[PDB]
Amino acid sequence: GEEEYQEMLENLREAEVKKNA
Amino acid sequence: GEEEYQEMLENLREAEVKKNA
Ligand SMILES: [Ca+2]
Ligand SMILES: [Ca+2]
Ligand SMILES: [Ca+2]
Ligand SMILES: [Ca+2]
Repeated sequence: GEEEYQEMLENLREAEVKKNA
Repeated sequence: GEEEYQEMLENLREAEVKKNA
């Protein structure tokens, strides 16, 4: 549902932070 | 690349809109 979608977005956000580090 | 990451996010968003509908 919607919170599983938000959790996916947070995993992606974390990955991007690491990419950009 | 950044914009390719944003376009991916946009596809993910369009698919969640449909699911939530
Ligand atoms: Ca949560
Ligand atoms: Ca969380
Ligand atoms: Ca986190
Ligand atoms: Ca674009």
